[PDB]
Amino acid sequence: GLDETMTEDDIRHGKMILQVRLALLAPAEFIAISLTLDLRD
Amino acid sequence: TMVLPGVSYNETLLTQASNDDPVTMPLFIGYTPPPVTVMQPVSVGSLT
Repeated sequence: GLDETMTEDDIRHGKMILQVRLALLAPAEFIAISLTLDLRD
Repeated sequence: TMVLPGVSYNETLLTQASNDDPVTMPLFIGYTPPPVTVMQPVSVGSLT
């Protein structure tokens, strides 16, 4: 945008600027097991 | 520097089970009727 990336100085420097966002996945490498008997009488 | 999945086994438990109440238990504290100790309480199944 106008002053979201750029300014008139970069308009008169002819820059054409954008901000690129991305959120990230992750692989599931390790196995943190916990057990619970849960008496059930 | 590396590492395996680490499957991480564990478990849990149970057992409140404690119940006894040996307050209602009597103790016969006599002499020996004429090879026991002179000192120890001895449980009794029966008179038989």
